Formats: sequence, C-alpha cells, structure tokens
Amino acid sequence: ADFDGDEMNLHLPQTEEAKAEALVLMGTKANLVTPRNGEPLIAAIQDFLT
Amino acid sequence: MLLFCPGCGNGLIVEEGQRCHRFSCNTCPYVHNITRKVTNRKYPKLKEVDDVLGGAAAWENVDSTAESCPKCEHPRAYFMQLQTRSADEPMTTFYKCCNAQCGHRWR
Amino acid sequence: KRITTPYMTKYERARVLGTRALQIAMCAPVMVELEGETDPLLIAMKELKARKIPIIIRRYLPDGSYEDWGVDELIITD
Amino acid sequence: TEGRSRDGGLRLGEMERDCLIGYGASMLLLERLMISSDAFEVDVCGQCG
Amino acid sequence: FSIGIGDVTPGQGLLKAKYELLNAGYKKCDEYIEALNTGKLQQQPGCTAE
Amino acid sequence: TEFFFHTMAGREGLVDTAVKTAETGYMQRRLVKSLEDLCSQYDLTVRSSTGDIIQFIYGGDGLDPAAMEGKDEPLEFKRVLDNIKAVFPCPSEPALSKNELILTTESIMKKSEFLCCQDSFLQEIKKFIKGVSEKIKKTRDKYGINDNGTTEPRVLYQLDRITPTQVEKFLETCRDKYMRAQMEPGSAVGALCAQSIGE
Amino acid sequence: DDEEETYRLWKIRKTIMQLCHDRGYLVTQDELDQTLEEFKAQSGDKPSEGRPRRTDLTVLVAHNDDPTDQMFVFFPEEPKVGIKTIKVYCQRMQEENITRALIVVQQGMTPSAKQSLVDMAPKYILEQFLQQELLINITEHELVPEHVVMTKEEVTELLARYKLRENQLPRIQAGDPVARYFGIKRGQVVKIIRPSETAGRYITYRLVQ
Ligand SMILES: [Mg+2]
Ligand SMILES: [Zn+2]
Ligand SMILES: [Zn+2]
Repeated sequence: ADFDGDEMNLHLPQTEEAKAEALVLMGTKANLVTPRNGEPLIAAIQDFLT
Repeated sequence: MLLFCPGCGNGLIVEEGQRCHRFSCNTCPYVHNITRKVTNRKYPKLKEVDDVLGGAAAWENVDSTAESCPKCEHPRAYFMQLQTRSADEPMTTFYKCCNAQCGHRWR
Repeated sequence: KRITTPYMTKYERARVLGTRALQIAMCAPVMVELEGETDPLLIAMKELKARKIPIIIRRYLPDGSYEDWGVDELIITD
Repeated sequence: TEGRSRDGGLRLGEMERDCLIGYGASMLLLERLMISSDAFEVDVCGQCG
Repeated sequence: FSIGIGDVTPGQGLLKAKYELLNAGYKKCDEYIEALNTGKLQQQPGCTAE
Repeated sequence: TEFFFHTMAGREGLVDTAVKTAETGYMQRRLVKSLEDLCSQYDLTVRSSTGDIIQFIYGGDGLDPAAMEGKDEPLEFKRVLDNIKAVFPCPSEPALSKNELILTTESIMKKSEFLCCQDSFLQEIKKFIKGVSEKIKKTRDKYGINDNGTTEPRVLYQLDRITPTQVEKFLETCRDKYMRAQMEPGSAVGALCAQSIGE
Repeated sequence: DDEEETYRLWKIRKTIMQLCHDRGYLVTQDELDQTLEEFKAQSGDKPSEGRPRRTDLTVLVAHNDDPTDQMFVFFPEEPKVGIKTIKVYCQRMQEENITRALIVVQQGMTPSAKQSLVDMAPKYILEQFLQQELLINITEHELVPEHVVMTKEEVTELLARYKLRENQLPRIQAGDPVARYFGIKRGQVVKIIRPSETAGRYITYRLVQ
C-alpha cells in the first residue's frame, strides 16, 4: 500500500476457533520473513532509513 | 524463361511424335522442331541439406591449415565455410569454438 | 514406542488453544487461578503456559495407525 | 447484496481462499465461507439418496 | 532535510566535460557512418554491416 | 522532437503494466489449482489426496525454506561461532590447541542425542571444526607459541582464542537450530509452492 | 569410408556388450577394453565384412545364476526387416532352443512385423533397437542417475518399512529408454540414487507400469 487514496478491507471472525487460528497462524509477528526464500519483508522504510 | 506461339499467343509444350522432338502449341497447329541448344533454365529447388554428413562423417576432408582464436588458443578447431541459399547469391562463413559451458561461435 | 517428533507443531497449538477457549467460553471449570482476565483465549494461553490444559492429541498416520500424546509432554516452544 | 447503494458486504475472492489455504487454517475459512454467508439446513433421505 | 532546485542545477566543469564528450561521440559516429557508406567499414564478425 | 520520442518510449511501460494483469493471474490460477492438495504427513512423506506418494522426503533434506539463514542452508557456521564467542567470553578458561579441540569436539559429539541428528549435518560440523582447528595451528606456529600456555607476552593467546565452554555452546546451538528448522507435519506444502512461483 | 562403418560397428559392439554385462550375463573382462584397432584385428575391413553375420554373438549366458540360459543377438542388414527374415531368425532360434532374442535394425522394420513382434508366443520374447540409439550408452550420460533393479525380498522389506501397498509407488513407463536398456518387465521396482549438489545422496524407488 502507498497512501495515494488506496482502500483496504477488514473482517471480524465470529468464533473462538477462528480467533485462535487467525491469531496464531496469521499473526503479523509470526510472519516477519517471506516464505519464498526466507528473507525479511517487514523492516524499515524510506524516511526511517534517512 | 518462357515461350509463346506467334500464331495465336499461348504457352507451348515439348513433345515427341516423329524422328525429332518439337516445340508445339495445342490450340493451333504451329510446330517448331528443335535442333540446337538453349542455355538457360528455371532454377530448380531442393531443400536444405544439413545433417547428411553430420557429426564426424567421412574423414576424407581432413585439412591442414586453420585460423586461431583471439583469446585462448587450444589446438582443436580447424576451419570451415558454407553457402547461403542458391546459385547466384553469396556464401557465408562462420568460425566456431567449443570446449564446454559457453556459447562462443563467431561469424 | 513413538516415532513422531516431540515438538508441538503450530497447527496443534492453534487448534488446542481454540478448542480450550471454546470450552472455557461455555461454563467450564478453569484449572489455573485467574487474576481477573475476562477473555477466554488469554485464559487458554495461561492454561497452556502452566501446562494444565486437559486435552490429548491423537496423531493419525496415513496407513491408519496413531499415537496419543499429552499436551504436557510435547515440547512447547516459541 | 453487492453494492453500497444497497447495503453491501465485501467479497472473499478466489485468491483470498488460496491465501487462507496457504496458511493452513482449516476452521477459519469454514467460518468465513459457510457460517457467515449462507449456512442453510436441509433434510436428506438415505433410502433413495 | 529538504530538496531544492539548487540541488539539481548543473555545475561548471560538468558543462565542459559534457560538451567535450558530446563532440567526441558525434564525431566518432560520423566516422563510422562514413566508413559504412563508402564500403570501407569492417564488418564485425557477428552480423552484417547495418 | 525529444519530448515526442520520450513520450513514445514511456507509453510502452503503461501498456505493458495494463496487459500484465491477465497472464500472471491466469498462470497462478492454474498452478494453485494443480498444486493445492499436496500436504506433509507424519511419515515425513508428501502425499496426494488419494494417498499416492509424490516424494519420500520433502525436498530431500526435509527442511523448511522459510527457516533458512544462509543461502538455502540452515546455518552459516562462522556467524554462529562468532556470536557464541562474543556473548560468552571465557576470561578464566585456557585457550585450546588443535589436539585438545579435536578431542573435546569428538567427546561432545559422541553423546546419543547428537546421533539422533542428521548424518550429513554431523559431517558438515566435523568439516568446519577440522578447518578451524587447522587454522589455529598456522597462527600458533608463526609466532612460536607453546601449547603449554607458558608464553610470556600473554596477549599472543588472544589471536585465535577458543575454550571448551564456547565449543559446547556452539555445538548445542547448531543442533538446536537444525532441529527447529524442519517442515512440520500438516503443512500446506503445495499451495506455498504455487504462491511462491506465481507472485 | 570403410572405416566409419567399422567405427560404428565397433561402438555398437562395445555398447551392446556393456548392456549384456550390466544385465549380468557371462562376459570376459579382456573383451571390455577392446580397441578399435583390436576390432580391425579380429575382423577385416568393410569390403571383407558381411554385415548379417560378422557381428553375431550368442556366447553370453546367465552364468550368475543359470549358465544354461543363453541369449541371442542378431544384426539384420536390410534397412527395413521383413517377415521372412524374422521367420528365419525364429526358426534358427527354435533350432537352438532358447527363450529370448535381440535384434538391431539399421533404419526400421515393417509394420506387419511391427505387429508380429508382440504376439509370436508367450514363451518367446524378442528385443528391438536401432543403431542410432546404441551408438552411445545412455547409462554413461550426464543427466541419467543410477538405476538399480532389486529383488523381491528387498521390495518386500521396502513396502514393509514405509507401510505401502505396492500400487502407491511412483511409476516408470515400461517403454522408457532406461527400462528397455535394463529390459525389466512389469511388476518390478528400480532403486534410483539421485546425486545431490553436495556430497549427500537421495534415494527413491519407481514401479514399472
Ligand atoms: Mg496507491
Ligand atoms: Zn495456342
Ligand atoms: Zn426417500
């Protein structure tokens, strides 16, 4: 995303089972490296590098 | 190359029905028996002969002299030339080297 | 004997947490003393940390056999 | 329904399905695609099928 | 931290260097075309003259 | 004229991006439909939906691509050794020589738990340990240090220092990292390949 | 010329006999390093060599387990083998009382005999190749891994280890060039040793179908 007028969707799971699966398997903290080759994706961005 | 009957203006054919062949029409009785040579053709057509000697065919073509590469110069590529298309067009040459793991071959 | 790995795979963790959270949401006794939390999933996480969750995993092999493992004898790691 | 003129509801496309398969979460996409879209109850006769 | 037009205005010695480079390149191209159009151009052994 | 040529060259990129929306999406659709069912079982095999064997062990090694630290390998021995050297300095213990290092490495790796590890990994660890034990010898030889530890300018023992605690920590860390870098059973090992080639 | 034909004859002899040795039949080591000049020594020049006989070989037998089992190798000369010729080989075969035979055709062989070569008899089977294929032994090729055929005991132990039914293994086509090279029949399992990019090795098995 680039904040030039973009939009994003949001879903609210309606179950404890769905909640647990989302939190443990889809959590952002558990997905810091892309599975293609194991290189990080969530790191600093422009103007934090400067 | 083609001929036309002056009597009626049509393409003629060759046929034999007497002691000598003759250039004949078919809608008019014009006949011109041939008795001399002609020295031109339609330039026939047979396809690309590529692998009729492929690999290491008859070794009668062993030759002595050869060029050399501008870089490396180990002892194995004697020279070659070939031809492009037909009777009256130029003949191309390529110079090609091969040991392994590259793609060198010059023109 | 048992052949499968002793580590609790992330899928087992997810489903154990979810099933225990659903059990706690319905009126069910809680094993560990609770400080005052009110979200069932956090209570399930604390039960797992203290290794008191009363669930048994049954690892089914493709040929048909299976192995039973208790939640408290798997190696729960980060 | 589909639009915003009528009240909407966003779509779980054919690619989000594959993303959720990739995560390996089996109950979450069941909850997303049956429980909260068109969960319906029928009755079936086993004698005739 | 800012960017301005002063940060992109060309320097002095750069102008001389660019002028000299342009002249050299154009002259070399003209000599190559001269070699071709009279047939003097040597054919590089990977393709025909064009 | 330059403005016109520049715009002419530029519009190609816009057209290309507009066209790209179809081919890659369709290819990923086909690929993910084809590869969806494959899964990693508890026998370390991967099997289709009907129980037919596709592989006898995932990717030969059985390791997870996302847990790889090196270039497709789970470790970079130099980096781990340097970290262990730095975080666990051993100001009191004595520096090891080639023979003592080899002896203590062999003694540590002889335990049963390391035999449970993969064979090729043990070969790699032996190779790396032999390499460092050979490297230390050159340094000890050039400066004429005595293995008895009685050299007078004691700073010479700082050149290639390594102590038994550091060896133990290095070996345990290597084994632990290797054990936790495996492909877990139940993994959707088919869809990951489809996504990773399509994207 | 008259050397290149003999060069081909020498190469195909080398390759066919390597195949015979790998199949396990009886062969002598001294003949394995046969040189092209050695071939010229044991056989004359092209004008003095008669193709349909000058390379025939049947000495090979299954000495490993049954020295009484002998094998036939025949070398037709005509570009396309006819029905009468194969009848001649089959009647000589019946005279010698063997069970299986092998043919090497120069260019091909007629469709009628193509059909005939599958239903001569359940007790008899014949093996067909081309000179072009045999000019190089694919088992020495870079891309091809090592195939090993394995006995019934080993396959039983295998499918006892991993707990399979035999029909769940990956399949190798009966017509595969390597399958033809080893001549294995349906119902057999071949171990393959894939060389890893490192010193390691991977082991897999395929079932002929
Ligand atoms: Mg945008
Ligand atoms: Zn006419
Ligand atoms: Zn009914």
